[PDB]
Amino acid sequence: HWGYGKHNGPEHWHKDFPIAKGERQSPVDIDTHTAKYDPSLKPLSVSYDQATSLRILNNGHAFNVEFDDSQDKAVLKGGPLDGTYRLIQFHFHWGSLDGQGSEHTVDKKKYAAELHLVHWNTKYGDFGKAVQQPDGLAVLGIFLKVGSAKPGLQKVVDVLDSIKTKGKSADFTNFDPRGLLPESLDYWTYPGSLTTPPLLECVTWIVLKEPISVSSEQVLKFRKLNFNGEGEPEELMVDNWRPAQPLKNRQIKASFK
Ligand SMILES: NS(=O)(=O)c1c(F)c(F)c(S(=O)(=O)CCO)c(N[C@H]2CCc3ccccc32)c1F
Ligand SMILES: [Zn+2]
Repeated sequence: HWGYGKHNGPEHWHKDFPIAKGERQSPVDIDTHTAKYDPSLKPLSVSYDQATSLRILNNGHAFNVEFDDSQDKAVLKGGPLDGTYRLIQFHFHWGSLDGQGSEHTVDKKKYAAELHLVHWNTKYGDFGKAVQQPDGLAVLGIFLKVGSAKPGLQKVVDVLDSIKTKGKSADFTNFDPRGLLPESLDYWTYPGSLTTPPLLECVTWIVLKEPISVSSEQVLKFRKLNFNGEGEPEELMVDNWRPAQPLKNRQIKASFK
């Protein structure tokens, strides 16, 4: 039932998914002054050179760029992590207006969008098993601001008209997710959850400090997507973000400053 509206948006999710009110929900506001610098946090190791993009899909909430996760080809490690985590997909959350769209906030600042690169811990063998574990996933979150175009994003932007509506897919090979990363890998980290139902508390969040820049034209193409399926009334895919949730008993750690 769930989605992003008055009637079925984030404030309703708890009725189907009670953990929505749990102890380690995401996203959160990142209070930069109160984040704890941890000298012992390692640099993040992002090894995406063998990544094998396969397909891009409109799942009716967002669009997902999928990877072959049947071998260690695109992996995240280091940082605050203790194992190796394989990239399964990325997606974005974005707004109706440039002034909103991110899930995490930084000193209450909203960004225009937020990229989630989703990885699962190889010690659990597959994504479905990993989501049942408290250290099953590592999600790398990257903020988007509007300004100069991100040229590594354009291949995603240009395919979107082929996946306008829920359930559409398109071959999407040879997409290189290194083109979506900012210069710095400095990050904040905390234990949290998936930000969409089922809201499972299985995620080590790693949120990069440095946003990427995308153009107004790029984010405008995200907003032409539709949450409905073909042959239904148009509902633009905008404002597909969950607001910040209570931090409760958590400390956000910083790799820097
Ligand atoms: N926004 S988020 O970063 O916290 C995030 C989620 F919120 C979320 F719910 C899921 S899910 O359980 O797999 C959805 C399956 O039904 C994923 N995981 C991925 C991998 C599989 C998949 C399929 C569809 C949509 C997202 C995901 C997720 F990355
Ligand atoms: Zn997400």
